[PDB]
Amino acid sequence: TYKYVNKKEQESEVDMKSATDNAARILMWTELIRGLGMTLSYLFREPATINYPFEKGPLSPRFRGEHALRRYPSGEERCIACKLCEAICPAQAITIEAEPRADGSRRTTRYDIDMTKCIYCGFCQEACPVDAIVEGPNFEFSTETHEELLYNKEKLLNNGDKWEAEIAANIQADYLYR
Amino acid sequence: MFFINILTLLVPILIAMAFLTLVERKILGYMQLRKGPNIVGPYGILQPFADAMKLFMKEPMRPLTTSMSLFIIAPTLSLTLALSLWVPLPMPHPLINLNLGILFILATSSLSVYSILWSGWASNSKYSLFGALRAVAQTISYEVTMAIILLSVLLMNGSYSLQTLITTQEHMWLLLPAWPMAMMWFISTLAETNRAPFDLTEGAAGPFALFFMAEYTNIILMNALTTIIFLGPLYYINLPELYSTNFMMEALLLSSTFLWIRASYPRFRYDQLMHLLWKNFLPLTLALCMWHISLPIFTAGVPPYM
Amino acid sequence: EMVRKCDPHIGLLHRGTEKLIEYKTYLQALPYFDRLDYVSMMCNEQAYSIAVEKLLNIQPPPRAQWIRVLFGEITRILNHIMAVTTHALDIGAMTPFFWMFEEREKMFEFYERVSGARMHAAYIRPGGVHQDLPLGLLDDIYEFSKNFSLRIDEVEEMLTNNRIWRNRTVDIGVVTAEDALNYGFSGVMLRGSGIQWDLRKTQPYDVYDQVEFDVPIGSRGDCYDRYLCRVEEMRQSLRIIEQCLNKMPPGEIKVDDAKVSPPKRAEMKTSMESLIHHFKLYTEGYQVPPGATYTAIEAPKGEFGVYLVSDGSSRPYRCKIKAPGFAHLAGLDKMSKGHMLADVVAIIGTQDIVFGEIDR
Amino acid sequence: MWFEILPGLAIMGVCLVIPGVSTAYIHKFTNGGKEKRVARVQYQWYLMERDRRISGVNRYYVSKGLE
Amino acid sequence: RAEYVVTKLDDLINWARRSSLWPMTFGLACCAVEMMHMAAPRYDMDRFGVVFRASPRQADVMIVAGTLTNKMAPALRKVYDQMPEPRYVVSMGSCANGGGYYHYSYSVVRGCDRIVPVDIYVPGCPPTAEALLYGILQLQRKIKREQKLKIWYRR
Amino acid sequence: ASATRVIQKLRNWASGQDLQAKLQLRYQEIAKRTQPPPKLPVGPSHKLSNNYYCTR
Amino acid sequence: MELVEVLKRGVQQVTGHGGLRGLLRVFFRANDIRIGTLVGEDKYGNKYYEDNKQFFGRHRWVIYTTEMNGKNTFWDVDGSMVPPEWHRWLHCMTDDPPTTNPPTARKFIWTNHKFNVSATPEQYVPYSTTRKKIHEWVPPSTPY
Ligand code: SF4
Ligand code: SF4
Ligand code: SF4
Repeated sequence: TYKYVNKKEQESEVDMKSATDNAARILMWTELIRGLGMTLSYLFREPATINYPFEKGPLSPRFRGEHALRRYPSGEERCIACKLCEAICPAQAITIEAEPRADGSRRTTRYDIDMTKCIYCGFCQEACPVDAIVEGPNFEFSTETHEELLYNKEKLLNNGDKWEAEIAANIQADYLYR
Repeated sequence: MFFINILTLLVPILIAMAFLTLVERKILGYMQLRKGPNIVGPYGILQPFADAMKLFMKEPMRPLTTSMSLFIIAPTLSLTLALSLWVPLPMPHPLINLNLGILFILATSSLSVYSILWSGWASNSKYSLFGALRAVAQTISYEVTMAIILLSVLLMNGSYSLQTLITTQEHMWLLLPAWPMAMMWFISTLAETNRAPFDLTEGAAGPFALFFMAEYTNIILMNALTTIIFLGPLYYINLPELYSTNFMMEALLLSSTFLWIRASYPRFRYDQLMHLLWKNFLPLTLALCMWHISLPIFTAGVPPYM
Repeated sequence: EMVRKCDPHIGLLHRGTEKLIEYKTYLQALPYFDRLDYVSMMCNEQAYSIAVEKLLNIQPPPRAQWIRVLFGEITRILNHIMAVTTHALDIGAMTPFFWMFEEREKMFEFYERVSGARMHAAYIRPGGVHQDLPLGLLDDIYEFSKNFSLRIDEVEEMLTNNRIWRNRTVDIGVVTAEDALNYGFSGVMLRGSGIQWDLRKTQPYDVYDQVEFDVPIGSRGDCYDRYLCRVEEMRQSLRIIEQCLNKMPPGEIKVDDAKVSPPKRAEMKTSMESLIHHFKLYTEGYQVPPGATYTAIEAPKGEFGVYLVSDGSSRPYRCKIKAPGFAHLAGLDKMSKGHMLADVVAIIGTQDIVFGEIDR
Repeated sequence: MWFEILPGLAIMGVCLVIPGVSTAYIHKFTNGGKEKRVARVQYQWYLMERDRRISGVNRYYVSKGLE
Repeated sequence: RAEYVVTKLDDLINWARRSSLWPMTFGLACCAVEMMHMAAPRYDMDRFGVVFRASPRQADVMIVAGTLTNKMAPALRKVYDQMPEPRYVVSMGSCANGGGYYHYSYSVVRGCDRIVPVDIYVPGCPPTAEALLYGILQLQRKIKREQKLKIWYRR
Repeated sequence: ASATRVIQKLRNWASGQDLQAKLQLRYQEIAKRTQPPPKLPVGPSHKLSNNYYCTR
Repeated sequence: MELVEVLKRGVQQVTGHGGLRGLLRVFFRANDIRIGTLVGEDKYGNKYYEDNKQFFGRHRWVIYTTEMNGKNTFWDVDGSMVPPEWHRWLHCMTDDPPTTNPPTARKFIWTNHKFNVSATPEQYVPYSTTRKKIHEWVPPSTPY
């Protein structure tokens, strides 16, 4: 199947019945009207604008945005320094130097993202075998400084100490689904 | 008094032109399926005064490029014509009668070119020199039709005086006897004042207000001047204020019309444009400015000189 | 006044991606291919996965193959809309642009709901697809696709009999057939001059084998018959969609093997072996065999293809991307010969300079 | 929607009505209820400057009443 | 009073300033595309007095979308010293902020901030059009707060 | 929606086809959010017998 | 009639927001006069109106209140607000708002959302959260 887009040139014995219809398509302009009267329809249509800060648009619960370190329902920081949430991070964005916690347990002393790195690709929320790191619906976190985006860990907990009311409902509709 | 009258001619068009720059963006949005300005004020009405005060706070662009006694004139010249380009224009009774007013329009309309040339010659830019020069021969080969299309029409009118046309349009519009003139007139209105599907200055940096002020100013005029010549509104002198109120909507239709164009079509490739006005209109046109001369000679009678 | 000799300066956006992949593994390098044809994402990923899948010697399952074709010809719809309209902007027409970029934003949401985000959807991985797509998605494409064959012919009402379009566009950039092949356009820019060719039917690879669609050849080589090809290729996705929509098989995603795909997240969490692979996939990765391929796929541009080259280490060894525009642009200074400025704008649009392909 | 432009129009649309109706009434205030009495040709001038030479220099008045 | 009023003026000086601003939206990359989706109906720019395509030399703001190579940089800064000098700057994209991908590459700049100042940084690899559209507003109150004559009175 | 049974005839006369049925944007009867949670299918080789890695 | 039915419908739009202050406020505040069914009214005043009849991006709109944590949120209105239970309802991720199915307390979540502090104080600053990774020496203050 191959389809000629433009094959209509055939000598149809162009007579005054029709050959002037092209001159009716010309000097008495109609094709231009046809292209104009269309546009005039839309100004009598429903403009799909939306008053953003008062009318924000649609997302879905898998939206890749700002990171956050989740926490178990009983305190207890959920991140445990596996060190594959940077080994996969293609931006090479992360440093998660760690230690024992002085409880004998296993947690971090360090965690990082350069959010100007961090392509927001989604490898880390899914590679995390614990859902300790996730990537939540914030996308109004523009700042005036390249430095205020270099989220260390205390921001990135207390961020995770904020949207946990929200993430635990999107993820509630996204477990048994990946 | 008289000063009090120009007080009612200039400020009542400078406000108008400003709300064209808005309505421009408001229609074309809705042509393009979107609201336009809404948060500058109630419904965008307060956009232009904001945009105005913006430019007139523009930090001091370094005045390069010449003895700046010419960078002062290009804006100040073209805008000056336009505000004067309205004066004879007779809403029911003109501010200024002119026995040759319709001819006073062309010169004032055509003399504005030196703004586009001198800004092109001042601006020591090897490209914009012959970049603001295409647009001049553009504006000029346009100017021919703007006379012929205007001239052959006034053949079956009397003198050049615009007060006559109200009388000539008593029972009838000049849209019907010459619908072709109007067609070739209309593009000849787009023609000068490039704000049209063809622009050729969008495909003069600091004082962009004045071009931005004069360009759109001539729009409402040259739309209006099409109404008062062809889409003749109703005079009926015991309530002459009607005429202006009917003169309004035609000027807004003819000006809403332009805005439908820019949000209809693309630019025109400045070789066709010549080919349009050196093969298609002008040879078509002379027959019409040969037709109407035979017309009263044929028909019965020629109009007067009062 | 007139052009004779033009010269581009193709370097203004290079980044070293071909180098920068050599120090990152396959899974770790996938989303770079979303960047090249930044307008049309998946189709790049559609190729990159295959260059892997050839070497690894796997056909992914049908349901994942099946959806890989669906978005694989929604991305077809994008770049046409992005170079039908932008080819109209720089020529001058600014309206259909906005009429579509609500119709186009309804076309990102069907990534946002399916993939993570709107545009750089790291959704198509070498082992099929990462993640199935939800329930309230496929009743929505019907409504969209139904209303969308109008939005085009709604536009074709306006432009494809428009003087300002036609004589701005016709007889422009007359491409000779046998000269295209000397330059290797190999996309739209040759079928628009009558060289009957399409890999999707001449070298079919995915489930395109049973679709019953058509190739809109263009005769009378000019950027209006390219344009009509670019239009009808948007239409004849919808024959493909309707056929790619009403017979989706229920099946599996993210290939059965846990060495070439990550396992189910509920399954790495009890079953040991699925945990280890999850710990080594996302650190080390596939461990491809050495070898080499030159894949291909006709994206909206044309024969997008990859000369991926491998080694027993998990990471590649000088991948290379075949930017189909890269040859279209070398012919820029031969097809604009005896033509003036203003159409050279049109030449750019009807060579589809989505630079990111051009740039590396 | 489609009608929120009208505050752009009807405001503009009660802008140009003024220089048509006002300038009518600015002339009629001066010239005494009549119009400006245009002077295209010379003969419209003698009648005027004649009428100027009949009363106080303004020329929109005295008619019959004398003889 | 003087100081009270100048405060009430600066709220007006910086109003016309912000209520209609004229960008110079670069292309260069994928990141470019979202501005067009922000020029689109849904998250329209023009509802704020923001103009879609304005010339550079009359611009009021820059919007950097995309990677920034070592080749384009002079062609960039040449523009920045051709705007006037209320010129504000907006750096869309993880590639302009700090070169999100290709931080480490060689034909690439590790942040637009390496070359020009920045009045706002904006994240996202493809920052959502809205995700800019809050940032552009954050710019539109970065200067509603700043006061030029209030301090000139003390000068 | 609020199309007053005249402008529809203005739209269609000005454009053509009856396009209130194939309108631009969407209102209702689509994607009634929070569809139920699905129990996915499983792939092959969850079969526990004649399932080695040699035959895959 | 036809036309008048719009105005029998378009007039409560203005006279459906209480008085004139309540109406004129909304106008300059958001330029959106649309009668909306209320479901919300959070802490610190976010109302989250609704109307299913409009199209897919205006069937839910929130009206912020003034007097955030010392910011005077009349003019300076953000989207970094809308705390983490309506954000998921407003962006059409879900259908059920957080009144019939609110989120689950976990006895460590914040009690008051802090918006996107741009350049004020009360903002982020980076650290080097690594415990200094070395231990040098100390002289004895005992000469010889
Ligand atoms: S974020 Fe997840 S994968 Fe990374 S160290 Fe923490 S628990 Fe491990
Ligand atoms: S989303 Fe991707 S790029 Fe961003 S931190 Fe996670 S793994 Fe790295
Ligand atoms: S940040 Fe992402 S979307 Fe933007 S230019 Fe870079 S790769 Fe493209």
